[PDB]
Amino acid sequence: DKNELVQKAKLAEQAERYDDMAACMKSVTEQGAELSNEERNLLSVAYKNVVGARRSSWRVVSSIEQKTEEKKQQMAREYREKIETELRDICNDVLSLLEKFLIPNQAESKVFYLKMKGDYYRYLAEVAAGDDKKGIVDQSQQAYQEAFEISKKEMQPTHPIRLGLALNFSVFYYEILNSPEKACSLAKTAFDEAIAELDTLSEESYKDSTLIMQLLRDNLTLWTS
Amino acid sequence: DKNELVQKAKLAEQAERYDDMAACMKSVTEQGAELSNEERNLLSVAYKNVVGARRSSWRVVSSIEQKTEGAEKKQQMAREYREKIETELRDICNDVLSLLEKFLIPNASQAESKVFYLKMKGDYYRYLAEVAAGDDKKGIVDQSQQAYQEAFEISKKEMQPTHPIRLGLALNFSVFYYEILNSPEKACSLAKTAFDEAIAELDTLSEESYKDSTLIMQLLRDNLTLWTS
Amino acid sequence: RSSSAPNVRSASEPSL
Repeated sequence: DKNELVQKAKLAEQAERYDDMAACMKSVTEQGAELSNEERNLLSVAYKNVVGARRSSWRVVSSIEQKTEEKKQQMAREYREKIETELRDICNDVLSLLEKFLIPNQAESKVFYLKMKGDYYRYLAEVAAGDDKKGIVDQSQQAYQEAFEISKKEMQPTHPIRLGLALNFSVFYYEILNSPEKACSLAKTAFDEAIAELDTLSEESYKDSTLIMQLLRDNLTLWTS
Repeated sequence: DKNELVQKAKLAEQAERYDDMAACMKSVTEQGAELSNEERNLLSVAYKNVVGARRSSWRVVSSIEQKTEGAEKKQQMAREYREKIETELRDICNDVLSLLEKFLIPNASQAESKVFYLKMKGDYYRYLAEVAAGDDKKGIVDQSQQAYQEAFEISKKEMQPTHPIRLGLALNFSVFYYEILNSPEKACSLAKTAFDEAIAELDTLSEESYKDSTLIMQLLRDNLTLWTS
Repeated sequence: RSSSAPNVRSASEPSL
């Protein structure tokens, strides 16, 4: 039953080991049910952490390779490729689950899954090479576009999902597209729109929204710098 | 060649992907050649990190289980998950143990190396003892104690407490007496004797050895207060 | 580097 699977995932989360959390949430979702915001949040936490550890590793290894002046560099490249294949496999594992069960099925839900798709394509873009780097980003912008449309039409600017879209889409614009002006425009738009509801935020989302806006302000400083 | 695996281990370390670092040094162990102190340290760090993660996980799940003993079926499922963690922790410990027993301990020629590997064997058996119960616990604890005592008797003859590996041995040996032998007075007596034996020559240590020694002695002093408290 | 989204007792012998 889905309830027991959700409980086992929760247990893995508490144990602070996420691979089994993700592997349990994967089979929770294969039931084709609409994941409620709790299990949805658990699924996001699970795959985000599972990929994040590999992401850090990749960045570190890429830095070491660049620090090379040989079998040393060859080996570094090979480890990097191993990490990337692992990260690619997990991202594909998530994207196919969303495409086969979550994205085929509320506006908020729609936007969350589409944003997730975009972000996973973006994590691929961080590791991608060749002309397909464009195809990966293309599919990411496609999802982010559907997310931005659904959110602009059915999400108040107070919604954390609507802000996360702009924040990540802007990160995409600066890190993948090297367009700081494109990033700062959408970011400032979202930031001022949230400020237009600065006192309208919910008791919990005040902290959520302000944290997102703080990160927005910081990366805005970075891209303007 | 293991020379390449050394770089591979450092790479796996910087990435915080200790599993690969361990897999690298494991094959460096199977080379049969004597590990240099640098490689020895790498292997120590590698398995210490890999076991530690499961140790933390096990303590967390175990605590959750004991906190919810009144929850029926979900408690049962939590127990199944806990055992599924324990088998992993045990396998990691047995892996390192068999590696030490069949390659490093048989080959160790240096008194220093002998002490380091015997200590490590004791430490990993202790981590198993923490997990085990009954006769399983008894057998694991006995061999752990045997290894620590063997290392202690060797180091007492071959190294001053002015060397950090001897202090490391005393700290861990005292933790075993307290946490596994359920002998807190024995633990405190052992820890204090090592600490004051170190104090007697504490200003004679070299620039690095004094830093290392102080880093261990401060733990000795703090464990002494924690246990006496 | 950029920034991205948020989520939703014994004294043992220390290492070197």
